[PDB]
Amino acid sequence: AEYPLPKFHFQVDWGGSRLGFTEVSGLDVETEVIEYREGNLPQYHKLKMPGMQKFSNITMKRGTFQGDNDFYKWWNTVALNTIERRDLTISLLNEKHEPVVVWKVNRAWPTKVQSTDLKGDGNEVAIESIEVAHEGLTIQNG
Amino acid sequence: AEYPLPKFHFQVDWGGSRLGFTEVSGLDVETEVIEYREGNLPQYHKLKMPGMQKFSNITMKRGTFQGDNDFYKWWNTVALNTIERRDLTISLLNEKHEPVVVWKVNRAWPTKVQSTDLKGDGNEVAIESIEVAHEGLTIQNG
Amino acid sequence: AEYPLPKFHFQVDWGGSRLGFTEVSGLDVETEVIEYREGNLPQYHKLKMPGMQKFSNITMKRGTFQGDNDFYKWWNTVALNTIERRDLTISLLNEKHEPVVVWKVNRAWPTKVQSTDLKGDGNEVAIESIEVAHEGLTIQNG
Amino acid sequence: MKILYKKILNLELWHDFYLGQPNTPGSLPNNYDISRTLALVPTQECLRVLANLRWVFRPQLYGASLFANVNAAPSGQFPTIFPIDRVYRLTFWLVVSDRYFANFTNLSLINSRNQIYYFSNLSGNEGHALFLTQPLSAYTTNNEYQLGQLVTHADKTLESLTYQGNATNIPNPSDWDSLPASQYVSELDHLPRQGTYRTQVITNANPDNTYNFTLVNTNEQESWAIDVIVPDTHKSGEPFSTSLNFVGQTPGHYRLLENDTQVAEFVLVDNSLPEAFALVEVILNPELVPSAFSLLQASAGQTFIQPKTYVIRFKNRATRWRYRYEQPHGCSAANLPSYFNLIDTHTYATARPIGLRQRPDSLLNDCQDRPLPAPSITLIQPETDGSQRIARIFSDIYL
Amino acid sequence: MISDAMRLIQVALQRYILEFEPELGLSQVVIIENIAMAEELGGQNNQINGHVVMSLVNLQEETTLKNSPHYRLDNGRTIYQNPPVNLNLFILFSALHNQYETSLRLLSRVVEFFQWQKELSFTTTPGSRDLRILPDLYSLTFEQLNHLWGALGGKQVPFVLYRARILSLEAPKRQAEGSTITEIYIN
Amino acid sequence: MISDAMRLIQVALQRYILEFEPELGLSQVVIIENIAMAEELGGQNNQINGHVVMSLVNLQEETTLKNSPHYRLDNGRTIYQNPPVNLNLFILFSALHNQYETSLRLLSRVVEFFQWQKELSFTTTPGSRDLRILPDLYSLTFEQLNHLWGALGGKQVPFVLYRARILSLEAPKRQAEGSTITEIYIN
Amino acid sequence: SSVIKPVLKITNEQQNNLNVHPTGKSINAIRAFTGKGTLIWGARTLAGNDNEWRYVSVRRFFNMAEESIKKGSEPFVFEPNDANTWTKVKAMIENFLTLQWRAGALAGAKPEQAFYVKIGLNETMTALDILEGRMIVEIGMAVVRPAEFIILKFSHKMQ
Repeated sequence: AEYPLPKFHFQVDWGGSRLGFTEVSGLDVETEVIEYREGNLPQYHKLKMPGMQKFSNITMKRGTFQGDNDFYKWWNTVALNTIERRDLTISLLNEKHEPVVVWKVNRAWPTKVQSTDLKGDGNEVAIESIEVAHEGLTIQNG
Repeated sequence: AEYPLPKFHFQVDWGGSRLGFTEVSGLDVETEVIEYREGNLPQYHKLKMPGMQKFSNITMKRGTFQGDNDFYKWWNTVALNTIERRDLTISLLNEKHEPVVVWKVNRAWPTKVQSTDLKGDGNEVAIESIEVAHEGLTIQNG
Repeated sequence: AEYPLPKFHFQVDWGGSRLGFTEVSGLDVETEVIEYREGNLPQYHKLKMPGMQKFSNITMKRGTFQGDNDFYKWWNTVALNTIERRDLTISLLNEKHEPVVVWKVNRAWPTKVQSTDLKGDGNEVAIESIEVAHEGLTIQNG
Repeated sequence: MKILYKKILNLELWHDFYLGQPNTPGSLPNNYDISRTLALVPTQECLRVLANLRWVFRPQLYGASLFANVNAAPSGQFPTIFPIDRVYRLTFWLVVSDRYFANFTNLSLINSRNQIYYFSNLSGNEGHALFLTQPLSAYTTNNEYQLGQLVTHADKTLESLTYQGNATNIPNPSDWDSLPASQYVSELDHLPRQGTYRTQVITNANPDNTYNFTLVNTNEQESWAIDVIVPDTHKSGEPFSTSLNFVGQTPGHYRLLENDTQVAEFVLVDNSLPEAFALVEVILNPELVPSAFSLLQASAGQTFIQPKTYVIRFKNRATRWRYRYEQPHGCSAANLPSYFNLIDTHTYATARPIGLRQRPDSLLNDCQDRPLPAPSITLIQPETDGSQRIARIFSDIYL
Repeated sequence: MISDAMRLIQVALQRYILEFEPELGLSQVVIIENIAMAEELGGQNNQINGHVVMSLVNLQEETTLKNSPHYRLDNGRTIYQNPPVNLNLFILFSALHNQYETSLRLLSRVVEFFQWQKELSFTTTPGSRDLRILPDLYSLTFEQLNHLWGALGGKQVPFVLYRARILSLEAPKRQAEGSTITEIYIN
Repeated sequence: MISDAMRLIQVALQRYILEFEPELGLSQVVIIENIAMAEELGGQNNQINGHVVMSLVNLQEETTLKNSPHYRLDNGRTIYQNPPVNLNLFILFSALHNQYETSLRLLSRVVEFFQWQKELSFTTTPGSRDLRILPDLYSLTFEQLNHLWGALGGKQVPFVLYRARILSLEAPKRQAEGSTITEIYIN
Repeated sequence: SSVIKPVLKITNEQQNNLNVHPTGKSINAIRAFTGKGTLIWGARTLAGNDNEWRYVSVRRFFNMAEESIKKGSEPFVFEPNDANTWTKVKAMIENFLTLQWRAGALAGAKPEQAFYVKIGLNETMTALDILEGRMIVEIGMAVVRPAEFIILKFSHKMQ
């Protein structure tokens, strides 16, 4: 309550079987600026007012396990213009595992899935990524 | 008065509940150049005169605390083309905490809010950012 | 089954004589977003729905041996608009050499072949690369 | 343009989770703070009324304050810019910020989601402070007290430790604790909350008659009225239900009457702030608030300010502490602190309830002389009786 | 002070270890001392042998708590005082014994003790009633090990590194006093 | 614990080597000790000579297994406990003899032993019935050798480096209990 | 469709007693109008004096919404009764209500004025409810209501 929070203890509800994600990025909101000036205004710069909103895609990365094929499962539910949409919840936890900051996403479906690359000299774990589109985002703190 | 000033002791009045910002950048002013030359001028380069003014957006970064949801609060007061505008004051303090340089911003409303990213291996604090548009800026020193 | 997998023990079936590849990259799938909004919608951002699919080219790198001229052999089977197409299989193996993750490629023909560069001061092995186009990809895990 | 302001009201909120029990209450310490647990919020009517009166609201580290705009007289008395000689009414929401609040605050554990608390300056109770709560009842003989009740007796305040279906002539010292004399919050402030639509039932519905329903607020002003006409095919004597709408009223305490008879009493709500915890009302009326609580004097055709300080107070909860183990502990009934009770080889619990504090002064020692950690405030375990009554409340510590 | 946090951690870890290993004869398992002074590593001290040793290796300031207010309000008057200094602490645990396996056992027990307790305070790990310390574990690369042990003499022992987050320091001294606003004239 | 994995590896490698080299007189070929303490490299210990020595040089956490659940369900009730800590281990094998060729022979045999056995467990390399260790070989550059041996004293011997993947540590202690959902009211 | 004519003719004076009655029981009519065919005229329930359940469409909509909420909040049976589940449930309900608002079913300028959801210890629940295993959620909604009567007034313009 008095200390600033760290950024390494979180969880994601995505209607998937397993949990334990490595990276989650892309949480933004924006509004466009509209500008205006008429000829007789004594200042020689413009006036500004709000416009339309814009939201970003969300990226998630996790490690690969035997028997788990969930990213592909969700991506592959796509017909011509129909797909299975889900509600997404992201929460940041503190030392006593209590949800402190919550991000609520609306109508999210997977737009991209990327698998790992194979290197004969690579001493690292295999990681996979998913990219998701949505129609809304909301922040709740305290 | 005889020494040059450092750049790590400052404060921001933004009509918000808490204080203690990490980074503040974007404080600029500019005027456009207009060029002109007629055919019979003995020099073969142009003449220059002042034009219109231009101002930049301002970015601020701060750390995340439990119970504080102020950036989102201000951003979320937006109707179709109406929003709550505020007067912004930024001041640089010296060793004895006396305001020395003051920047006064006119009509500022938040255009963008970005939250932190989550890393399972990140040993750092979570930081959030806001980007603000305005219709004026003025500098006062001494 | 409980541990995450590494990324350095794999094999490739490509209808070629030899095996032992160094690098394999390019395994992705994607769908395009279509956006829509009508004038009287109370939200001022757009709706999103799925579109067409897209697949990437695949790159493979291996070391050069005396007597082996297989990349060139496959590339050189090209007539005006006809070529020899093959089914490609990529598999990731675990400690006991059991196929765990399988990528199945459909109708793949080589679009590019690059040989090594020669340096009078280069203390490295000579490596060659191939780039392949295909009309489909499928993931099988567990 | 000279503008003079003077403090006119002090509103304080106390909690024994931080304060404890002082042997004689005075003021709060210099480091008191609840700015992260409780908050006071003016309503819309309150805002426009404060605007009309030229008064200023201000939050504080202990509560809030009000500032009035006055004129500097030579006498030392401070008159308002104009005479405030009508009746006025100011309301505030009380909101809770701290989760787990209902665990350390000694509230009723009975399921109540249609009720709300209420505090006012029409409660008397002017003892060692100006208490906005109702006066605590007295300890009597042959009554029924639930676990958790606070009463008054012999210059002291008594807390209940167990269920008693019939009382004694003299307090049984194994059922009651002994605290200093003060008032707190109790179940005497738990009024039923209501929204916009009501279902009212008339008993002995008589088709040959009519009924006029009315609503009366704290200032004894009628605010609302309709009529209901029972049809002439209704067999006389059965109940009859009707729907009522209070869409245009301002939230507050009201009494619903039918033809010169009180039928109901409730706090009306408009869901402008649905998650509010309590409501506070402050009245300006020279006829209803006694002189120990009023804030304005009237003399020489003017009004003069009198600053005051009102107090609300919450008492902490008390639980029995139970130490639980993973592997067996080697302590016995013959080598453990007398204030303990061995349950089994992995468990022992205190014999009397202890009060939850943030910086509990002294901790308990083990049979091998070692300090034991205090409980946490995340979980409490009430145990129901055969008759589905609360019998005990524990706090578990896993070692 | 800095000694109180390390005494708290020492007492708690001592209690845990001696709880799980009764065979150690109720001696002092944990001591607070400088590791680089050990005789076996080229130093001069011959008393650091057969222990777990705690060492403070670095001291950093928390950048997020800078620029906090320099005044407070009380009874309608202003009290001026400088804000405190908030520090992060870096603590190294080293196991040094004449038997290489005892060191590994004690390291394992240190790791699991910090796996159990996520918060150190007088109210939860009793054993100054002001401290509150949230530790975390640091894993290093080979270059960072090189930097560390080059600053410490150039020879490794079985070790582990933790960070303790917040410790606040200040002097008990006021700066000034003033008064607040109660009347305003406009023209 | 950390001692059990190293004892398992020691016993298996000892068995293999003494199987293929009967001439070594059935002595102790493999010992667990700190290499930097050797007298020949400037240390103080005079008993590390004519052996293969195993040393723990680093300890890292597995990032993929963080953020695992903190509760479990049983009999319709919830058991709260903190998740365990998963570690990767770095083990250095050094050969030290008064005859430079014996060291090379023993290094070759170490390499081929790890070439044969891709999994170490009590069920497959009997010689705690909980361990399962998958090793791999690490090849370094000259800068990384510099970092390593600068942290170890600054002098090389014939050596090889391996990584053992997963070892899990935790305390045997519960955190809390709770109950599950069985009834719901909507309005 | 496929109708010739109703068997009886209803007038406005009879409609006055069919549509409103002191007992609340209401009768919706089917009437013929010159040039338009035969049309359904009236949309009230048998509880026509009830301020909440006067109209058919409001009750049917409420039935649909609560059924969808039940189906959404079924999977959490026999899950831990703690804050995380409460967060997830609230998120699901609010997303459904937002989708209903943006199509024109609910009144309000934003989703903050159209509905609210309350679930938690300080909202609708107590420790006793945690021990019992009960979850209580409160949902408020503002629906749009129709216009039944149109009044025209005529005059001679000043000239």
